[PDB]
Amino acid sequence: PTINQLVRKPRQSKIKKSDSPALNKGFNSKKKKFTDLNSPQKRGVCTRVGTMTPKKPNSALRKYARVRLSNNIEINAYIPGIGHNLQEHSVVLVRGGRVKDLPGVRYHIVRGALDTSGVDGRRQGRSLYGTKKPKN
Amino acid sequence: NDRKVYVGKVVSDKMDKTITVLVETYKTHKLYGKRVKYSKKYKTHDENNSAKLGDIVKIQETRPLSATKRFRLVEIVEES
Amino acid sequence: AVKIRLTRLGSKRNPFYRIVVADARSPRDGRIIEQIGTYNPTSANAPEIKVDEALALKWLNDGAKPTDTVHNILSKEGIMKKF
Amino acid sequence: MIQQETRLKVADNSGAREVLTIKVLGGSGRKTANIGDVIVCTVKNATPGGVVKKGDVVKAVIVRTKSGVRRNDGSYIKFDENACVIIRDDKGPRGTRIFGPVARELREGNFMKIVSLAPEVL
Amino acid sequence: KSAIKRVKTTEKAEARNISQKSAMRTAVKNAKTAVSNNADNKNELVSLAVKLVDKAAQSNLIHSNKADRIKSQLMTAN
RNA sequence: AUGGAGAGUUUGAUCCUGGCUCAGGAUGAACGCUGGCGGCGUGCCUAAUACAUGCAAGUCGAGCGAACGUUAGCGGCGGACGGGUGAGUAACACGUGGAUAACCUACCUAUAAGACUGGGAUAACUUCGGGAAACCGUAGCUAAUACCGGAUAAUAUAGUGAAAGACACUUAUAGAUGGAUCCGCGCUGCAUUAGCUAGUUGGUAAGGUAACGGCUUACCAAGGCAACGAUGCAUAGCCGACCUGAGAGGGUGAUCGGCCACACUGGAACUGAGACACGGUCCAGACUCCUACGGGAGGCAGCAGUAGGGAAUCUUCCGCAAUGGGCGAAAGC
RNA sequence: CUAAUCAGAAAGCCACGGCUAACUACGUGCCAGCAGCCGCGGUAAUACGUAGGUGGCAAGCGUUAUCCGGAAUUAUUGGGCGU
Repeated sequence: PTINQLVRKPRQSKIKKSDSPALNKGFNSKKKKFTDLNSPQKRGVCTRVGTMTPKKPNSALRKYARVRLSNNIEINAYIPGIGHNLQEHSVVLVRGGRVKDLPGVRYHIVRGALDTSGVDGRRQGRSLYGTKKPKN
Repeated sequence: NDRKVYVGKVVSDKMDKTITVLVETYKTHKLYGKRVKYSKKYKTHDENNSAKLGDIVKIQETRPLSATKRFRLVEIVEES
Repeated sequence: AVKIRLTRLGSKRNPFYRIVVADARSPRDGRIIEQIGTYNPTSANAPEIKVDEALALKWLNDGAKPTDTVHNILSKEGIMKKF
Repeated sequence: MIQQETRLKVADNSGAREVLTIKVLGGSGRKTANIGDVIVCTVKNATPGGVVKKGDVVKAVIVRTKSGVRRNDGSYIKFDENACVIIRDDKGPRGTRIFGPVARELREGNFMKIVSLAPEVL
Repeated sequence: KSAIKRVKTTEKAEARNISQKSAMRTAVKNAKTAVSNNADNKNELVSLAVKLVDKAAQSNLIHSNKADRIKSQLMTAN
């Protein structure tokens, strides 16, 4: 803890990397290179539906979504809830980041969000997987 | 508003008064606080005189009357 | 070339202004070096005319004359016509 | 006289710069062709941007060649290079701009849309 | 869009500067060129340009301190 | 110095830890929801996009050549315009003091030398004309406080221009304007870049910018460097703003910019009361294009709106009335 | 803009236990499935589908992500040496 060589030679900070690096980004075609944006809002347009089986910690069954973002790369999602949207090819409002217990996926759906409304079997949630005009 | 008594020492020289004087000062950095002493180089000139092998002098900030050189003052300590 | 200016931070509820010596080719808002104060031309806020224009009235023989319909404020005074 | 395997300088803004004639369509036995003829070539050198890319087979009408073109009054006219304009298989230019002058033989070849953008028409 | 008069006063400005600067181009082709060559050009052939460059430099564009450098290298050049 | 109590984290366990997810918000912060109304405010932050056009500092004279100051454009203006920003530079571009032994100037205000003598040309009326138009040819022009001899005008210690309505002209001179000739600290990172650029050291030029001077050139010797950042070198505005600390200030400086890089493009003969000029002036380029194909030269980094990219990303509602720039002895824009 | 003035409703709140502050359960028999770090349904989800609300609220519900004291995980104030 000696200060001579401290202006001769400095120190570092910690070492951390931020969250969702292949997110918060809008891929170019005119100038071909991405934008570092951290946008509030964004879209999702669909390529498949997707589902993998081996689930230990829950040990029930539920699928997810394989939705591609701009212009030739693998981007993957998951539908956290009791609502099955047996759909695809949508145009939505993204939710950024991952919910607990799925590795590598960081992209999601807001309730409603211009494509569908949601799993309409919900009426008590009034704020989960599709819930609009709910008597409070 | 007058002109200072900037001083220093000498290092080397070339043909027909490529003269100089050394510049230095007491001061420190804003970050990690040590009394490390520091310098930068200047540009004075003579006929051929204020030059290498001992020219502890003064210098000025005036009209240079010079190429890119800047000083007219020599106010000495001694010679070798 | 010299003209009058004013300051701006946040109030009104009565036509207010200020006294200063800015440039000619510019808007009502201008930079002020020797702040003399402000002016209240709302005929209601009398406690706001604390303008001590000491370097603004020295343009009489330097370069100044009532312009932009501002002679009304100088109409009450009379520190001119020295030539 | 534009025969097979000949490099020409396209005078358009489509996106090409040089093409190589592959065949002079017009009949069985045709060898050469003069101003006011259609030929099939391929892009050998293009520019970053446009609709035509390098390695594409398109049609074009040669305009202003090094060889002369005798008229009916007994007058001739020869340029200092061989150029051509890319068509769209409908007697129409694929681009919208044209550089350099053009001949007055395209008017008889039903090419009024190509003789309406050319700066000069000798 | 008021170029309807100053499309072209740049050009009377041109003419009324250039023809006189050229009539100086003949005023540096006599005296200053021949205050060396021994010619008669040090009397009234220096002094025409007194009132001639005076026809020039009563306006803001013609040389001002360069006027004091063109008159100190022709009249004081003895 | 109006001073620092966060959710849970160890193996199995008290214990010395270990930082994470995480908090609340604050963001030009809004998206589904929900859409009582508003005081006032900001929204091409999607793309400093290609264009439905024009759009913009503008008109006039008891001082001047058409008519009962109308009808000029001389002259003045403008032109570098308001506005648009943070596309482009490690740079005196930026906040402050500052040698001026690096600087001066009409616009703001008083003036002051006087107001003498001059010739006479150019816009319009176009005077006369070819031809898709309009582009161009003949070509006296008629004046102008003017295109304009000459006297001394001031720095020889010997430099010239003034053609005033009425009971408004040109100069010796000025206070001033953006600036700044420039000084200084303002003036970031890349050690996967030290044997140092031939001008590195600085003196010595006919030269010249309101401005000293390797600034091109003027003369000669480099080890000037030298293991200390020579130099290369990547974003390239700064600075009153905002969330904010207890305080050092610490960062982003967008509504808000007072200063500067920047108007299709490379320039540009030009010029200016202030230059290479966002609807100027020419000639090279590739653009939606207008043209008997005279060949036109235009692009809303200035309000709109069009195909749009669009988390949202706005009213072509009106037209000078809140300030007069400019024109004008003036009423007026 | 009192203005006589009728009654011209202030959408709807989240998880719904305990921390981030929340209340209990039929649906549920591991079939769907709860879940801001901690964390839940296999026959009493004091979590879930859904249903009358207490903690915050009425122009406001879950989310969007930027540096701030907090992060004492910069150490200018506030940095280990054998581990």
